[PDB]
Amino acid sequence: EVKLLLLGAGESGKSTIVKQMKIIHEAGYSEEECKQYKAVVYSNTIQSIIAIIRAMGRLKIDFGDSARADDARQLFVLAELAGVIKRLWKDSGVQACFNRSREYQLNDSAAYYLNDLDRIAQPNYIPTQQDVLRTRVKTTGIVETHFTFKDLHFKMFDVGGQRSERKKWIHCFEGVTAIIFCVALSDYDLVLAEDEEMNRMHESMKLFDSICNNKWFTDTSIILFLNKKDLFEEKIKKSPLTICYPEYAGSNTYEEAAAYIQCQFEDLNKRKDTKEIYTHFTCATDTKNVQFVFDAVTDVIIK
Amino acid sequence: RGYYHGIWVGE
Ligand SMILES: Nc1nc2c(ncn2[C@@H]2O[C@H](COP(=O)(O)OP(=O)(O)O)[C@@H](O)[C@H]2O)c(=O)[nH]1
Ligand code: ALF
Ligand SMILES: [Mg+2]
Repeated sequence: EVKLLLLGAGESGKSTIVKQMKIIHEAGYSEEECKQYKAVVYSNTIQSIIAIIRAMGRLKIDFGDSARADDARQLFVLAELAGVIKRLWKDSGVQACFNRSREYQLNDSAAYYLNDLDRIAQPNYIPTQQDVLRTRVKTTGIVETHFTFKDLHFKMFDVGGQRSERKKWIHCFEGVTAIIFCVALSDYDLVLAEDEEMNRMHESMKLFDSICNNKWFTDTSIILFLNKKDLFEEKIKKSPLTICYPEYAGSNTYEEAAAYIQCQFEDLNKRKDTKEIYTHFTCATDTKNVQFVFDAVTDVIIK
Repeated sequence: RGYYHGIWVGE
């Protein structure tokens, strides 16, 4: 028996890692399961394309084709709609505002789903597991989940990260064996939606610090997932780190940055001496990663 | 100010 807790700031991957704890250590998602997500899929997909639209009407961008302005007038109506969206997804234009997502709030899967629409409009569509992992739903108040692995009983707690939620965390603080803190690597240039004026990796650091170092967690295994490496690894190829860290003097490469960052985080340990941090680089959506890692992880706890 | 019980929640 085993209290596990997952923490992080908002949209860091937590709830996805919970999803796999389940595909991994159980059967995963069924059809009738897959199917109840159908509807999220679709939700997500709409709100994303819309937010891009919307966004253009602020950033003032211009569709590729004048033609697409009906298709847009008519997205809203509305909400054959796939047609619309497809069609828009592919305006040169809209894709410029999508490449600018960080001047706004767009979900992360926003392209995964959009880019795969033919596949999931066709009626009689059933989500896959990745389809399902890639979905978004805000976690609030806290969800417990059980499972046994390697012959422990894990009791897993899943919270929300927006700040507004952090409020209710303390009620889960007793008795904790392990924590997995998730950080979105790709956050290095985004600001917080609760607070446009905060960098998101900044806020994450703060928090980490406050957990890593919290007096309840002193005999707790602190595990840090840095995550979204997929996404990082792309970003990093065209947005620069100096944005989070204006003093980075390296080059911007997955390799070099990931590590700077690996680092800025690991140094907020105030007991580098007494207390170790066990850090992994993650893709919550990759099932094969995570499962890999979470083996690592447990065989640590075993301590 | 900023914290909630060791926890950083924001100003
Ligand atoms: N590409 C990618 N997407 C991810 C990863 N982790 C999470 N996501 C997507 O990010 C979103 C939010 O993570 P989420 O699970 O919701 O965590 P929670 O915010 O912390 O409750 C979901 O859409 C995830 O599908 C990742 O490593 N890589
Ligand atoms: F971290 Al919240 F959904 F984003 F769980
Ligand atoms: Mg969540």
